Amino acid sequence: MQYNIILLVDGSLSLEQANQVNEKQQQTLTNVEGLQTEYLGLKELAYPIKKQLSAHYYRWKFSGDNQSTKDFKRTANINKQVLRELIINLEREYGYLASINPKKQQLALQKRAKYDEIIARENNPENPDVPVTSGLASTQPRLSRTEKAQKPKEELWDVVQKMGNFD
Amino acid sequence: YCRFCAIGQLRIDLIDDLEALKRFLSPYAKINPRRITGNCQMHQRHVAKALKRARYLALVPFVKD
Amino acid sequence: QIDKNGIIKSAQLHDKDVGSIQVQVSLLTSQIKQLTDHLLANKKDFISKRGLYAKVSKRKRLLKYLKHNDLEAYRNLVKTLNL
Amino acid sequence: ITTTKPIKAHFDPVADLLTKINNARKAKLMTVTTIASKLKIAILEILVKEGYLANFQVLENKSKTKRIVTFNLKYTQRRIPSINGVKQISKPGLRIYRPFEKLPLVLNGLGIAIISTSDGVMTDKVARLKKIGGEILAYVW
RNA sequence: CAAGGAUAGCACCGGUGAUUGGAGUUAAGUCGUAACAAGGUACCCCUACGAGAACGUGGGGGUGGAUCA
RNA sequence: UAUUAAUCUAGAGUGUGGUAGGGAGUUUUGGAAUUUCAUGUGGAGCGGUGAAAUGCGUAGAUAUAUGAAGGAACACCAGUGGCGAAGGCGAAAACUUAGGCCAUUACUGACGCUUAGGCUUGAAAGUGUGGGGAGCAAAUAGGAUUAGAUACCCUAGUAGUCCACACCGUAAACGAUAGAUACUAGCUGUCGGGGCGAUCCCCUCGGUAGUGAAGUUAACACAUUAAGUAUCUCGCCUGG
Repeated sequence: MQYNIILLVDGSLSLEQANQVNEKQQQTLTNVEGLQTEYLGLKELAYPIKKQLSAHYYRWKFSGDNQSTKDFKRTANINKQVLRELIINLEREYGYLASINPKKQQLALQKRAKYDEIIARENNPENPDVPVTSGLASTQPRLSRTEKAQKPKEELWDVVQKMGNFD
Repeated sequence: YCRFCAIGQLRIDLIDDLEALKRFLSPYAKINPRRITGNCQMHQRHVAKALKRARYLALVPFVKD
Repeated sequence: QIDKNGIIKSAQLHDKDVGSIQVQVSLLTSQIKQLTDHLLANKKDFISKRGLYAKVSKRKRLLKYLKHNDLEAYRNLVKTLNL
Repeated sequence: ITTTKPIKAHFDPVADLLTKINNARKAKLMTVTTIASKLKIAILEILVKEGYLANFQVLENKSKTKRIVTFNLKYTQRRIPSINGVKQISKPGLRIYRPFEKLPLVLNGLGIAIISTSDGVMTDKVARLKKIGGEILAYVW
């Protein structure tokens, strides 16, 4: 199925040769292909592994047989041209949706209001707004109604009343 | 706290969101609990798994520098 | 999710069914075969074992009730295929 | 007029009705609903005619084939329930059968007993007049 | 065909013994008080190893525990 | 009450959409640790409890740095948190699988409860096998208080341990509480979704700690997160 792969190439090396060897490593996927030729540019490893003070970052997004990415996890991680093969799919805690996209107006609103950049408004980033209307769209309702009204007798004033005039 | 809970996506993944990671991660390369990060509970596990991957990914060190 | 839309829509016991006895037991047995293959491939999976026992016994009591409940609405899947 | 969370099929209507009545007596509830049951309709009607029960109404949803029945457990306007306690003689696992010769009074004769004898439900006292026995379902007062 | 009956491997029930372990039973014998104190070791259960023993002890499980918000 | 033909769908799930989670069988790497070995240094100590000693070191020990490596498991991630048949679940990743949760105006027509019998797993300790043993480690050897220190203190130290096959079957496996059905005030909040709605506040349903009235009770105290009320079955206890 859908597969995004974050690549960790070995040590410090040229960008293009690493791109080519990462393509060769993606070839280890039997049919998980349709890659878009792109990369994340240069990003160094924040800590030396034992002599690797830096590396290069590449992203490969494509789709294919889900069973046939385990062999990639073997080959990329074993062969000394990829160190980490990070895979994205549903087994990792998922939340994606192809129809929840119409919520990026909230994205613009939060980018505006993650920190209030105007002197007039300096509200905390964790304070309410309250245009509230309380939409539900999920109730599990049943429309029970009365059709036969027998024995007219109801209980509405069920609060006690006692102890009349006392001397 | 995370922008993801403020937009609506119900999941995150390591798309090099390191900036917000630095808000959740102390300069000591250790993951602060849910209190500091500010996620509710779901984006909390999302950023937890992302930080653990970054540890594996060498995006963030375990402790070694 | 092995099968969710295959057998309950391609097979109609009555005029129309979205969930019934025999469509459920057919899907249940399809998942039974899938899970038996899975546990033969990986022998240390016991949650599947308990789920399979629950599924097959629920199917058996489904058929038992449907014996008297309807004249004949169960003679399509009362058997097992694992030999 | 359902309370909330419409009642599903219990093991037996009388047990669910008993739970509803005890909860109404305990947690200050007045009107309670139960699953559709002809015997429930009959017992509610006879309790109304007995004077210990308030309004009872059958209820239907968007459709008419399914049904339920609600009723106000008779409360006076000073927070007192007309029904103070119930007991079941016949049980789903043991339907005790008591012929006409086996119809005594209710703990002094003050209470009311109910039997499912031949058709509908009859009070044990009036069942003794028609020399009718049967399986006694409940004692109430 | 009968009551009754033997030669050789088994089979069923009852009883019993050299000696021996545990249970109950001696104001008061005798190793330390392990444990009850957080019995100074918070405790206990399973399980494993030994000291004459309480018991410890290796791992896991539990609150039937202490200052304490 | 078992029920017939049809049944009614309000359940069992199930058509479908959204759907969160440390759920799990399976398979991968990465971090480094650890101690060593090639490498050199260097001068004088290490071990430790209440105090020391047992026990190590110039023939170079402490410590040292990279190279290389064995078994071994992954600081934090860890919550009015969730997923959990129990036992539990967190360096990650994914195959697969399971359980869901919310909603479906829906279907077989209630098609399900417990469990004789049968099936399954089962924390952990440990066992034969083959291999490995990095590390600690009982039993303890030695040593410290000691009237005894056998328990508690320190070092040397193997069974053990560890990987898989086969055997493990118990735990204070608990919720000191086997379940399933149906019902029952609330609240601070919060979690998953349906969500209008920067996030929100705010809710709908299930969940997550407490709460206190009915109710419950020998009292502890529980209370809609009952030790509350009724229906059905398996397990148990009749004083020690």
